[PDB]
Formats: sequence, C-alpha cells, structure tokens
Amino acid sequence: GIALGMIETRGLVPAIEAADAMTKAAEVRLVGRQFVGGGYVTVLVRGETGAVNAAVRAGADACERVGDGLVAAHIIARVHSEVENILPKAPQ
Amino acid sequence: GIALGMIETRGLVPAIEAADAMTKAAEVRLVGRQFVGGGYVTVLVRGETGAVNAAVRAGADACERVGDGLVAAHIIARVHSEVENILPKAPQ
Amino acid sequence: GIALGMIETRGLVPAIEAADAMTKAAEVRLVGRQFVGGGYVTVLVRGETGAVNAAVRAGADACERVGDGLVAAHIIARVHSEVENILPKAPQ
Amino acid sequence: GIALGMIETRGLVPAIEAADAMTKAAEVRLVGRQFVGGGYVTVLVRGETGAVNAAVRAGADACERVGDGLVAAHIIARVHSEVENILPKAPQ
Amino acid sequence: GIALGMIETRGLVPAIEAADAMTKAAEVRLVGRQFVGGGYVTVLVRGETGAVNAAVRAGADACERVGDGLVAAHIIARVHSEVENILPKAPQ
Amino acid sequence: GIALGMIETRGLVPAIEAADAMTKAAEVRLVGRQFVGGGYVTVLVRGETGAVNAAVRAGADACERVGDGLVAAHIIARVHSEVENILPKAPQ
Amino acid sequence: GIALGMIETRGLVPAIEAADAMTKAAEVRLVGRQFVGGGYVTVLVRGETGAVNAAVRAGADACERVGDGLVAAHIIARVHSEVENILPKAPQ
Amino acid sequence: GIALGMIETRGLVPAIEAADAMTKAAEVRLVGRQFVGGGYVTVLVRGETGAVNAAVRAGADACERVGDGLVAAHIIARVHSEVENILPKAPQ
Amino acid sequence: GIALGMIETRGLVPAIEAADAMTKAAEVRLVGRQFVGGGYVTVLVRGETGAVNAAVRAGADACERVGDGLVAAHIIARVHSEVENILPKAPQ
Amino acid sequence: GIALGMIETRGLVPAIEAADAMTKAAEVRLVGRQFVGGGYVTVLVRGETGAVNAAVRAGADACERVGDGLVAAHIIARVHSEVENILPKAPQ
Amino acid sequence: MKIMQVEKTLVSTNRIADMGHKPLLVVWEKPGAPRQVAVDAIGCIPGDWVLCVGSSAAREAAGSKSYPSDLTIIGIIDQWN
Amino acid sequence: MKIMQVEKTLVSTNRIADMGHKPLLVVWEKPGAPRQVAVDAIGCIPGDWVLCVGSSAAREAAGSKSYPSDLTIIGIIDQWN
Amino acid sequence: MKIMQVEKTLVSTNRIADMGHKPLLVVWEKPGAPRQVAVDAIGCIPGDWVLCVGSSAAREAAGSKSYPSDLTIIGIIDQWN
Repeated sequence: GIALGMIETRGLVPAIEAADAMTKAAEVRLVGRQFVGGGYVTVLVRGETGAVNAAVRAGADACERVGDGLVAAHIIARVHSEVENILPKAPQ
Repeated sequence: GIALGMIETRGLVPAIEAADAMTKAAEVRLVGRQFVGGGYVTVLVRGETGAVNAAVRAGADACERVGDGLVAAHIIARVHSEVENILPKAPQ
Repeated sequence: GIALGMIETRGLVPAIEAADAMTKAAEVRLVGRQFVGGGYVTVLVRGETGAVNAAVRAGADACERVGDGLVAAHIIARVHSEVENILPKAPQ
Repeated sequence: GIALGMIETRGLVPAIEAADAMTKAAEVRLVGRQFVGGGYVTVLVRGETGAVNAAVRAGADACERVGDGLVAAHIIARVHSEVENILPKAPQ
Repeated sequence: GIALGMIETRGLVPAIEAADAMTKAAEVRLVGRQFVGGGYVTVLVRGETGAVNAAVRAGADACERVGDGLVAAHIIARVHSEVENILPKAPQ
Repeated sequence: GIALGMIETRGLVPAIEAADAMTKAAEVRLVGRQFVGGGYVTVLVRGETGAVNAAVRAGADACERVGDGLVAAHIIARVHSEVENILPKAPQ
Repeated sequence: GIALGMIETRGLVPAIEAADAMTKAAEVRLVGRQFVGGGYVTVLVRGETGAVNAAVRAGADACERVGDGLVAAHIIARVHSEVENILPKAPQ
Repeated sequence: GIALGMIETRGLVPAIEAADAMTKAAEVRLVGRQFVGGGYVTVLVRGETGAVNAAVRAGADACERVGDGLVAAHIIARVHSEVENILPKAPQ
Repeated sequence: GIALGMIETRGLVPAIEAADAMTKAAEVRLVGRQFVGGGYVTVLVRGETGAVNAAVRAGADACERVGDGLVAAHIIARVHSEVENILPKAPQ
Repeated sequence: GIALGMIETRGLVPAIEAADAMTKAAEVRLVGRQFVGGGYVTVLVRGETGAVNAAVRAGADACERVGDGLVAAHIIARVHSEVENILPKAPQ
Repeated sequence: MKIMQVEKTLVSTNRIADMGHKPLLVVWEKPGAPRQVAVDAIGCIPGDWVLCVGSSAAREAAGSKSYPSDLTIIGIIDQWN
Repeated sequence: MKIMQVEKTLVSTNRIADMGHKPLLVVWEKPGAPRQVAVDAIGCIPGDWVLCVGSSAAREAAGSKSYPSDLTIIGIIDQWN
Repeated sequence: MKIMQVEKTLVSTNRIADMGHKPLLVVWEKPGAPRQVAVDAIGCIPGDWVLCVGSSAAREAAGSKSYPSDLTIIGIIDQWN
C-alpha cells in the first residue's frame, strides 16, 4: 500500500515508542526516521489506508505520554508522485 | 514555469502535508525540501504563476492545522537569476 | 536479551552519566548514543528485561540531577522487527 | 564593488524573499546563503556602496512581514582583508 | 602571538560585524568562525595580548547592537597546548 | 482479512442488530457470537482493516440505541497468533 | 497574455513606483501611462492572468505609501474587443 | 441601435472597468471614452434600447466599487439629431 | 548612472526650485519636467545612486517651503526596462 | 571622488579618533586637520559620495563619546569650485 | 425518489469526518445501469430493492440538516422485482 | 453520491473570492465521459477513484453553508477499478 | 461544477426585479450542445472557457441567498481548449 503515516515528536524516545506501537498495531512497514533539527523527530510508515489509520492512532496514543510528547500524527491515503522524492524508502 | 512557491513549517510532518497539497493542487514541480535547522522546514515548488499561486494557497490552508503549523506561505512570480542560484533544482 | 532501554537528556553530560550508571547497574550493552538535535541526547541499551529495568531506573536516578536533566526514560520489553531498522547496533 | 550587505531571517522563506528583493532593487551579486543553525538564515550580497545600501533597505522592508521575520540588516562599506576569509565567494 | 580572542553572538551577522571590527581595531588575524548550533556563532582571532585585548573590546562594542547581539567576548593570553587541538588554524 | 472487530452488548437483541449492521456495512465475515455470561453477548467479525473499521463503526452506531445498549466496540487490525487461538473460527 | 492590470494614483511619482514594482514582480509588459486630468495617473500592463495578479498586488503595495497614494488597482482577466480601442498599445 | 448609454467615473480605471462590463453585458458598440478634465472620464456606448439598458445597469453595478467610483449612469433611448453631432462616432 | 530621482510639487515654482537644488547638489542630469494635471508637476533626474540620493534630499529640503509645497520625493536605485519607456529622455 | 566630509570636535583626541574611524570605514583620503581656534578641531576627507557618507557616519559614531565630544558632521556631495580654494589638499 | 437495487457495499477509509459512521452502498437502478453511492439509513442487503431520495432531503434522511449526502436509502420495497 | 475518477487539476486565477483556497479537480465518471469540476476536500491524485456529492451537501462538504460548490470530493474509495 | 464555453450575451428586458443588474450569458458545454443561461459573476467574453456552478450555490455566487439563479459563472479557466 502507498498510504503514508507520519508521527512527529519532541525527541527520539517518544518517536521510538510511537514507531513500536505503530508497527505492533497494524500491518505497516517503518519506512523512515528523520531528525528534523530542534528536537523534532518524525517516523514514517507505509501501508494500506485502513492499516495506516490504525497504526497512526495507536502510535499517537502510545507516544503522547513519553518524554516531551507528540507534535503531529497525520495520515495521507495517496501521496503525490512529487512527494515521493522527499520521502525516504528505507530507514538508515 | 519560472515562478517560485515556498512554504515554511515548524516540523517535517506539516511540510510533507503542505507539499502534498501543493503538488495535488496544481501543475507544480516540487524542487526542494530544506531543513533550515532549529525546527523549520521549507518546501519549494516551481511552476507558472497561476499554478504556483493556486498550489501555495491550497498548501497553506492544508498545513495551517497540522503540527505546530505554518510559518510562511510566499509566492515569487518573477525570480532574479541570482536567486535561482541559491534555489535547489531537485529534491534530495 | 532483546529488551530496549532508552534515556533522553538535555545535553551530553547527563547522557554520559546515565549511560555509565546504566552499564554499571545491570548487564546491558550500550548499543547507542544519538545526538537528536536541539540539545536532546539519547542513550540506548539492549539487554534482558529485568536487567534493562534495573539499568534504566539507575540511569534515570543518576542523571536527574546532572546538567539540564532528564527528559525521558522508557523500556520496551520486546520491540517489533520493523523498529530494529532504526535502532543502532553499536555506537561510534 | 566591495561593500557587503547582510540580512538575517528566522527561516529560509524570508531569507529568499529578502535576497530576491535585494537583487531586484540594486545591482548586487548575491554571494551567499548560510544556514546558521537554530533557524537563523543569512544572505550575503556584494556590491557598490550605494547599491548595497539600496538593496539592504529593500530586502529588510520586503522580509519584515514574511514568516517569522527579520533579525538583522547590516552594511559594511569596506571589510578588512581578514574578514574575506569567512565570506563566501558564491552560494551552492 | 599566541593570545586568543573569542567573540560569541546569536547569529552570523553580528559575528561578521565583530570580526570586521576586531581586525580593523588591532593587528590580529581572524583564525576561525564556528557555527555552534542553536544560533551561536563564534569568531576566533590570534595575536599579541595587547592587540587581542584591543580587538576583543572593539568587537564587543561593535556587535553589541547588531542583530540579536553579543553572548561572550573572552580573552586568553596563553592557551594550553591541549586546547590548540580544538582551535581552528584557518577559517574555511 | 486478518483484522478483528468485536462488539459487546447487554443482551442478545442488540448483538444481533450490531452483527446485522456490521455484515451489511462492509465485507466482513461474522466468525462468532459468544454468550459471555451475566448478560453480555459479544459478536466477532474478521476482515481487512478498512472493512472491519467501517463495519464496527456502523454496528456501534446501529446498536447504541437497542435494548440496554452497547458496552464495547473495539477494532484490532493486527492480532497476535496466540490470540487467534482463542478466537472462534465459525459461529455456532 | 491578454489580461489587463490597471493602477491609478494621485500624481505621477506613485504611478512610476507602481509601474516599477509591477514589472519587477511578474512577467508583465508596461503597455501605457495615461494622464487622466485632475492629478490622476494610470499605468496599464498586459500579461497572463496569474502574472497580472501578482504584478498588480505588488504595485498596489509599493505605491500605497508614495506621494498622495493609490486610487485603484484593478485586474481584468479577459478584456472585450471593444475595450481594446481605448487601451493604448505602447507607452509614449 | 440609436440608443445611447453613458457612464461617468472619477478616474480612468473605473471607466475601463465599466466599459468592459457594458461591452460584455450586451451587444453594444463602445463609441467613445472622453476625458472631461478634472478627473472625470465618460464612456459612451450605442445600441438598441434593451441592449443599452442591460449594459448600462451591468456597468454601473460593476464600477460602483472601483476607485473613486461612479458619478453617473444614464440611458437615452431616443437621441436628437443635434445631440448625435456632439457624440463621438469612434473611440480614440 | 541609471538611478532615478523624482519630485512632485503642487505648482511649477517649487518644481523649478527643486530641480535647481537637485542639479546643484549632485551631478544628476535633469531628464524631465512633466505637468501631471491638477497642479501636480514632477521633475525627473537620472544619475549615480549616491548622487541621486543627495540630489533628491536637497531638492525636497529646498522645495518644502516654496509655494504650495512638496508632494513626493522618491528614489529608485535601478528601474526595470519596461519603466524606461515611460521615462522622458530629455525635457522640452 | 569629489565629495567632502567634515567633522568638528572639541579637542584633538576626538578629532584623531574620528579621522581614524573615517579612514577605516570607507576609502576616503583624509585631506586635512585644522585647528580652528577655541578648541575646535576639524577633519576633512575627500572621496566618493557613498564612501564619504559611510565614513562620516562611522566617524561621528566613533567620536561622540571621546573627550568633550562631537560638534558637527557634514557631507557635501559636490562642492563649488570657489570652495576648493579654502579646502586643504593634504595635511601637515 | 428513485427505485434502486443494492449492488454492494463501499468503504472509503479517508472520507470526511462529517460523514459519521453511516454505511455506504453501491446501488443501481437496474443491473448494468450507472452506479451511484447511497447512505444506508435502513440497513439493507445486496439484491434488495430500495427507495432512494436525492437533493437536500437525503441529508436529513441520513440524520442531520448538515449531513454530506445527496442520495440516501429511506426504505426497502416490500414487493418489487 | 457518484463514483468518479480524477482526471487532473484545474486552476482559475480570477475565480470568485468566496471559493477560498480550495483546490479544484477535473473528474469524470469514466474515461471519455463528460468532465466535471469538483472541490477537492480530500487531497487526491490523478487516477484516484473518489466519492463526489452534489446538490447542497457539497457546499458544507467544502467547508461552509455558503460555499459556492455543487460538486465536492468527500472520500477516496479504498478498492475500486 | 461544469466546464462551459460562453456563446453570447442574453438580454431579457422584462425579467423579474430580483435579478438585479447582473448580466446573463448564453453558454454551452461544447459547440452544438444544448444552450443554458448563466449569471455572469465574473465578466467573461464569448469564446471563454468558464466554470459554472448550479443548484443553490449559484444563488450566493450571484450575490445573495435569495438571488434567482440556478447557474452562475464563478471563474475563467486559465488554460482550456
């Protein structure tokens, strides 16, 4: 599936918890983890729309209480072609 | 299209949402996504003036609510050659 | 020993103190230290569940009063396979 | 044309707007754009003293109401030879 | 001379003004300009103790009013050998 | 579809109404109806995540008003193998 | 393009500033400057609708503060044939 | 069509807007645009009575808001031969 | 010397005084004097940027207390090529 | 470079400081230092208009807080031929 | 109102939040006719013959003055073929 | 509601101010069918299969009681072809 | 909304007073298609490609909740053929 789930946090530890919850909740693949600068860390998963919905909801609830918390939990069902050039394909 | 559109966000999730909205709103080329440092992320598209105008308005209205929100949605219809030099040609 | 322990600190000195306390309190391998940006530094240890629990409690207790202090202390008893892709194997 | 004009902005969008206004207002070569860290972005133009004066005034006026805004606008009519070592010759 | 003069500022533009004033005031060589993260920029000069004193005083006064201002203006007459490994020798 | 949807009701009439709504709302397989004892009745459907999500929302909104009403409407997109063991395969 | 941009001012100097801003902002050709009597001066540009929009906005903001200011800044995307007989084709 | 429609405006931009509206509203011939002096501009169209009526109403409602606005929107269905003499035949 | 300086006056006497002061203060060629209608008279000089700055300041200072006075004093350091079509080359 | 910059000080120390700052700020030749009588000392520099402007501003800023202070800072962009007879060509 | 046959169900996961939890059915007038999507305010099965109201009555038929529906099933025909 | 395919985007620079900043998509029912323009309340891509509501529900679907829309995309179909 | 081409102007002298002073344009979808009349809220010329909204959005698009319009032009397409 080509649906994108994004979770942003202050700091890496809530991002790790959110990614763990996201992958445990639904059939989604962790596609990246980006340090944004300033403490922002974003975790990106790909999958089917329903799966990504469930994963992002679970990740948001899981990481809301960890560290400095959650910034954003957004869902894009279909990403434009141009946006796939700024989306990492594998996590380093 | 040599017109330029820029959107600045606090964090990367609103930047991806804004770039998605912009690229789905009109025929614009996503030519960059820069981490300014400190939390700011800027997304740059190129296209003809009407395309860029419509895309930037859609992206601003789409990413105003996401995360810590929007910082700037600016359109430059005529960009000087010198500026072009500092503008990314392709996104990485 | 596949349990994961995490500690965030505002600064590298509390991070180093927490990592030293973690490694001294229980047999946990310190698998990473990440500069998150913004001043956040995270330390990641892998080990047996009870070992990681003891180590993370000792690390949080040791680094609460060091420098700017502690941000997050989290234990995941078993992480998903997708999450191991964003977890360092060894520091540098 | 060895006068130096500088503009700081909180973010890249006001920096790009200020650079475009600077280049359009007077014949000044935009010799650099530096991400300073923390969100500060600086734009550096070289030109004749009166040209740099006009350009820096236009740039500050253009970028005051863009994004998070303007931080510094400075003109040095003649810089020391030691300072040219820390001034970029051309952007990238 | 091996005396070290340091000036720290929020942002690059006051640092540039401070370096210009420092080199115009006394016989000191600009030995580096370091982005520290968070907006901090430091400029380092080397010379004789009296020269470095005059230069750092002039730079502090010059950059106090520029942008977000001055953070620190410090003078070290003789630097330890170990500290020369963390001091840049030429400005990039 | 390995996603699971569950609806719990006080009494059997709201359970039948909820199962009717769920099976008419999406492509989901009614795989069980358990009398928990004490008055609770649970209805379990299996399907792909989007189907289960839509079906459970429709069933909850349909059976909220019926009888003594709803107790729980829960969706599990990713169900562990161990859990599958306790889940009825066919309704009796 | 056949879109018309018009700017009216009290006096010639704000009209000159508006025409300069209009042509610097977008790809529009100055097609005329008409003295209307009574102090009214109008500047007319032609181009594509998006270009003319950006140009007229920039010209309005630029000349709002000059002299006795701005009277009207209007945009016509498609002009009727009959109106091209009262529109100058080149500026004398 | 020997009916006459006239619209008077303060300034030329509302006159052009009114003439555009009139010529797009009905089958009317734009036969003149006179600078009366002092700021007034008059636009004269000819056509059959219904065409002129519809055109003048549309033009008045279109140019009421533009610039310093409307001064007069008058329809003459039957024009004396003597008057015809003073009426421009073609616009210049 | 392609910088443009403009002065509006209410009347021809302050315009002539401003033109004389402009020409005496710096080496600027007086390229035009336009009767704008309504009493506005504009004087246009071309020269080097610093020359035009000095000349326009002197002209405004000289003509503020002459006749009905001064309306506008504006400097454009570099005008667009489209604007030169509406700028006189020499007076008459 | 025929522009003239002048600075008066009450005393020779602020005059020397102002001359040094003037010469360091822009490329201006210090053509004279006159003891006026009564304690007034004047310093005269010749150069390009923008250079003289920058130099005189720097000199006034530097000598305001030196000794008894500053009396006058004046720039003449172009002096009459009669005035050159009372302007020194070089100091002694 | 129109007489329709229920083809199947339709799921749109990312549909607007104002659509609520209401189910959506793909219906046609007759097999092979152009498909439409109706809000299922009744709870019918595929093969049912149903009554569908369009225009602004479908909004209130789906539960609110503001509901985003232009086609709502409001009944099952007792006897149709 | 109708099931549509997104053809492309449409830009009208001089459109009325009451249209806001909302994007406009050219959609058809099927390739070759008459084109229509829908307000994109979802953010879909060309080739998507979408749900479109007409009548007065499209106005509120686009964000306001007063919005000038008679066709608004309100969801992307999870599975369609 | 629909994509139309402006054919010409239409004048109805004795039209109801509630129509105001707004111009009326004869438009078709394509040359030869059935004609319709739209309220010109934009000011377009014959041969233009325009966006037309129907239903109740055309009323407010023409300037009022109570305006007697069921088709209003709300924009000119920048690029169409």
